[PDB]
Amino acid sequence: GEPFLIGVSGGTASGKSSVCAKIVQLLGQNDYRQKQVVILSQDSFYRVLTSEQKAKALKGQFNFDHPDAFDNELILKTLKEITEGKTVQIPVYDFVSHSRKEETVTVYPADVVLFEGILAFYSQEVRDLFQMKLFVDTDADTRLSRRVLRDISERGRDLEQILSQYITFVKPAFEEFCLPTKKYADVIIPRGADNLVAINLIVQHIQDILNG
Amino acid sequence: EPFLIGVSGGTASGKSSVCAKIVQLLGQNEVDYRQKQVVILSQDSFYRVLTSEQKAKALKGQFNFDHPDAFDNELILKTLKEITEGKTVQIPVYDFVSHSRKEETVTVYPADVVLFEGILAFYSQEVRDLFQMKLFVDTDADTRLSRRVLRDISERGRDLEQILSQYITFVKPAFEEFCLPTKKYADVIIPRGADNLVAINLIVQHIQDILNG
Amino acid sequence: EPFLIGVSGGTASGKSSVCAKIVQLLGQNEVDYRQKQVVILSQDSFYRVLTSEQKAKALKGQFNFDHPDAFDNELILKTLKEITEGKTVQIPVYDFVSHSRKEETVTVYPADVVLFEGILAFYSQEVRDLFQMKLFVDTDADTRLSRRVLRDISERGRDLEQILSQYITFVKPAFEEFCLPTKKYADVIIPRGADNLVAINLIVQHIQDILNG
Amino acid sequence: GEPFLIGVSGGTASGKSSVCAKIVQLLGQNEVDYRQKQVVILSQDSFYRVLTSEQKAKALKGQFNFDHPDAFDNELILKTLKEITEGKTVQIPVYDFVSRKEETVTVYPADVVLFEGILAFYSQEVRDLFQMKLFVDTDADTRLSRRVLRDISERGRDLEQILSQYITFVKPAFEEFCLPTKKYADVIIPRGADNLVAINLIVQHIQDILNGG
Ligand SMILES: [N-]=[N+]=N[C@@H]1[C@H](O)[C@@H](CO)O[C@H]1n1ccc(N)nc1=O
Repeated sequence: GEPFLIGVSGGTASGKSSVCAKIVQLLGQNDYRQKQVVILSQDSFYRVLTSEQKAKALKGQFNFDHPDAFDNELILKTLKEITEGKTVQIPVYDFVSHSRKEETVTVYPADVVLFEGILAFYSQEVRDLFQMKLFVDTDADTRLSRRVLRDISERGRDLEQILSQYITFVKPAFEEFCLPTKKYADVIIPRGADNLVAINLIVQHIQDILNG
Repeated sequence: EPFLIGVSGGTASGKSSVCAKIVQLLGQNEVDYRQKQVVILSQDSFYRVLTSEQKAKALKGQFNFDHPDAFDNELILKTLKEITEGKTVQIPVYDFVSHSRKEETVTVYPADVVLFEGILAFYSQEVRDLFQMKLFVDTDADTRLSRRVLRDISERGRDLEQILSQYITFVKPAFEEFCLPTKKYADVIIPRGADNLVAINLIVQHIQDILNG
Repeated sequence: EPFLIGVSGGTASGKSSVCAKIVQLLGQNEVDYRQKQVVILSQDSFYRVLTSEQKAKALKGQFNFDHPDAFDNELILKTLKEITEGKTVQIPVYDFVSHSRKEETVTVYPADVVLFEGILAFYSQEVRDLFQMKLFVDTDADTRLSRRVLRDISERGRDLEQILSQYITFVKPAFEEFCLPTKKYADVIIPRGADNLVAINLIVQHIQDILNG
Repeated sequence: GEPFLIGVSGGTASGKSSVCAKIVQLLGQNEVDYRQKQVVILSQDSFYRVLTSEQKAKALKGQFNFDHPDAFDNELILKTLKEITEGKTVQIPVYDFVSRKEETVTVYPADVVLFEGILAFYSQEVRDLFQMKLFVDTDADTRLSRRVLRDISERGRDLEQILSQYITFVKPAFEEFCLPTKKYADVIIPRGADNLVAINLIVQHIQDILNGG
């Protein structure tokens, strides 16, 4: 009688977040005290940056897609206590100060927990905690065209800096760390959130876990 | 009414082992033949009857049994079309050595779930669009070939020299020219085949709800 | 006989930039312009002529200019195989925007080495055999797209949403279906494009050895 | 005056050794006496490690990955190649035993040196020593068939172990260590020894370096 962990990985702009968000919307799970399906984001677990790390982040020279940018120790400790059925405190990152807010999110033992992140399967110890591993596979240049429109129309970034960072940081980090972990996935979901047959296949299964 | 599921992938990817394990876990080897709710169809059954010009190239060894032309696309369509209507259809039996369909024919009663597996299940738009769920088994090209080699010595009596020369000349190009460009039509992708237990129970549990719905 | 070198690669992979560099390190830009030893023929010059019902599809942005059907294979084959025979040829001149086969032509005197660069330079079997050496520029799919986006915005005054929708709808499928499967036929693959000075000097120096005897 | 270092990498049975073997034969370099060769070939396999007793224990149990970067004397490769650029006569080991070597092989300062190995571009220090880097990119299932034949003919081991070792050790090492180093190549050579257009391209370049520019 433990929480069912489902790990979700894939490249940036592949549709991870929309896939998981569509699942819980489809179940209807959005009371936080009594919710049975919950979503954890790797983005919650960014390390606290030093003043040298803060300063390069302003000049765009920090690599937020590198595994060194994330608190693997915290992620493992948080996800182990979740499989042990405890309540855990999820950090709330303040990107302005590039540190953690003292205030923190409280998540209770849910029957199924979704953990989505680009490097979710990177660490083996974290990787063995997942009962089910899902990989959102969409084409490298399809993902790029999505990320470019997101960063301009939603975040208002400069086009050249977008593409320069993608080639310097995002692309290598995905090819060196993320994509090597595709083989660890039990089930591969192509094309992301538009793939409704795959989403409904996952949706029903979570209810069967919720039903019994 | 019946739920059709298309399974595809290259040879030795494990599609046949996937389906066999799926119906096995559903207890379908205990349900009687006329009462089976889950049935497995193979594209290998629908090989065309080869012409005497086709058989000439086959006996020589210049025929490609992984090419789209070697399969009876129209009969597959008609049969699968008639399956969806709840009609009982009759499945031909193919004699490989004679490249013709035997006078014997197999009966399949309408099951609630139908699994059709084959290297070219998704090649034709018309057959492709009859699958409510399309599964692809995505095993590495060198891993599959390793299984094929061990397979084609226990299954048949042939040289190592024979298997690889045939695979390089016939099986490899037909996979890449025809099978692989159809992976884009897959709804779900099952990496390693019957080895992937998580994926199988997920389809097994999905089929249970369909049966129990 | 003229030494024909066919250069292929996806869009924005750096084919033209490599071809322009090769002749620029050889010394043709500072030379008597008529009858250069080496000449670059771009496949874009040989676009097909039909544009009334196609112009109906083409004008709004509903046309695929990346499809092989849009390229005069027979003219390609005619001009190239005539160039091999040592003849002088006339090359069409085109407006990329207006679908214009201008009345004028560019007269190309026969050269010792001829570079033919195009996305589908290796597509048709007949034109492919005319090439002594076949080069392919293997720039990654997202790297090419980032180069492509920056070029169209700056050099063509075009906006992102149309550029990206044109690339996803048209450029991407045609490359994967037609251009990418012809990497099989390349003799030498050049990884990154026009910065790869080691591969450029290797081929620049090889041509010099053909020019020098 | 400093020797020209050419790095050749690529998977097992990609054709590395043959490409280097063919290129020196076409230059007639094995005709000359050992004391006055102008191009020489160095194999990464000659520089395997003398490994610790803890590493001996994993090796004796049949569970050591000889395709892993740790199994090669990175420091010996780096110093030997560096002393060759210093025009010094050097000494190379003979065959990782079946974890030591006895005699040595004298290698006098050659004008061009070909270093071939699955991980020749892996270490940045040794990778930065090559004035030209070539990658021989043969497909995975194609490279397997070549190797499973090569392993049977030259070694004689039974089939079930050759395939089991490739899937367990060779395949993962290639994709983790060799494959990521392809992006460092200056030129990619598609099929190996049979690619005589590319071979003759490289044979010609070395002939120019050997005399004049
Ligand atoms: N809300 N933040 N989302 C972000 C992305 O989702 C994460 C990438 O994985 O990190 C954050 N970044 C912030 C600022 C920046 N210049 N680059 C980043 O990447």
